[PDB]
Amino acid sequence: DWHLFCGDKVEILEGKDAGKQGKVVQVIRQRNWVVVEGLNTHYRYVGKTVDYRGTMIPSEAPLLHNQVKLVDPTDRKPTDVEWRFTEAGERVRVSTRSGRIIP
Amino acid sequence: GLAQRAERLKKNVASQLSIRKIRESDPNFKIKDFPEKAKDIFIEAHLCLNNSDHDRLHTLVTENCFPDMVWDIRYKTVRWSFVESLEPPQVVQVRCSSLMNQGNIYGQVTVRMHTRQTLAIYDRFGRLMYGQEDVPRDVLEYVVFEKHLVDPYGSWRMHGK
Amino acid sequence: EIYHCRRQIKYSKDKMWYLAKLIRGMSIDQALAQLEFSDKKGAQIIKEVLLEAQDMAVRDHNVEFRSNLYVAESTSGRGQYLKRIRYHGRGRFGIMEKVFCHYFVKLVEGXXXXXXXXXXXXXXXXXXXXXXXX
Amino acid sequence: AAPKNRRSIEVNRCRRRNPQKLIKVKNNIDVCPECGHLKQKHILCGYCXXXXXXXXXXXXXXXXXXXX
Ligand SMILES: [Zn+2]
Repeated sequence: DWHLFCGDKVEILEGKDAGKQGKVVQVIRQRNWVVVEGLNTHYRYVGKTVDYRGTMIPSEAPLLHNQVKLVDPTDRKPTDVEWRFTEAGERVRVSTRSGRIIP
Repeated sequence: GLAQRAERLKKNVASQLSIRKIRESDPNFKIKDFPEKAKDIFIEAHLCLNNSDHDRLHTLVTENCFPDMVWDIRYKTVRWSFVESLEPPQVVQVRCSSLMNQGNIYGQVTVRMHTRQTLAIYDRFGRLMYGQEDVPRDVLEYVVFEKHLVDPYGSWRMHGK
Repeated sequence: EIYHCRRQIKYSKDKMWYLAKLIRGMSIDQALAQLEFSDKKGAQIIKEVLLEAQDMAVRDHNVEFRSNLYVAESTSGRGQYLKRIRYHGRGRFGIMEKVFCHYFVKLVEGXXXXXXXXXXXXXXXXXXXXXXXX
Repeated sequence: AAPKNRRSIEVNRCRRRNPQKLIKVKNNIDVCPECGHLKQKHILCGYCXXXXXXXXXXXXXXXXXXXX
């Protein structure tokens, strides 16, 4: 029973970035957090000493999974996850609102 | 003078090609509304340089061309300097050119303006004076406004030169 | 003010303090020449510290005149100690403590002014007449 | 023998500072008549001489290698 997986479009209900929607680049289960595309912009330093040119690049800092919710392919609204077995004889996770299959 | 410039902006190959890219991709935009809005963002930019606001400068104003001026102002912070600048006036607003990139969904528009700048700099405790107070310098500037397309919000971010 | 510091360097603090008090109050040039021709282990190190302090003074503070720089303060602190085993006779071991010194240099602009001159007759005739009236 | 009691700070300071006079500072500094570099008094320069002594050593080694 897991919540968020890599590649899905998700919504944020909490924080400075709350309300924005975006795909997930990477999911780490060690620190329990997710990374949303083009979200929570922070400064990163990649320098070049020989070329004398330092380069500062924006990057997406990992966000807590509790502040992030999945988006249903049909309803398009943010919703909680539920585990069900469809009539096709499959084990799947679907929205608590509609019957659309998330996977 | 202004008419010839306008003809060089509208009727020239590369420029009108970039305009074609914009209009075809996003018909909801407008060419004539660009210089004034970019002017406003420029004023806000200089005001951010004066008020020393890093967040708004990074998010709104500059993208990837910032670390030069940022390291400048932050080194000025290391030397503990007070930077006070004012640049309200404007004479003639005319854009320069445009350069775009397809694959990375990137864009740039070079725009030049005429502004009267007043730059005053104080240093540390001993008040080491750099620049001049209340002196209307005449400055001609070239700023390239970049456009990037993401899902949550459109990105308009200036580039100093 | 221009500050410069060096830590985790291993030298005798009491010995470095000798060359530390040497350049205290003295101007940059005289201190440079001194430390250059001074004979000790601290001479080279404090010379490096001074040179770096001058480089930082010129580059960071953008000082107009280098002659307006002098040494206002210099101090030597003590860092961590490395405990080593010194083998002695009759199966006894002594503890050899390897010391450390943290060198701190504080520079202030302007011409250096130090007066150690004190008139004996004036000070006596004043302090005695003021103590007899109190 | 062994110390009777631990030394106080005052005695230590007065002993380690005043009589030794720290390091007495005289003027050893003089300008080189040739290159104008600052060097020690009553002594040859360390700039225009060490390089010429190394060039004279290389010339003596080259002459000794050419003569052999
Ligand atoms: Zn010489």
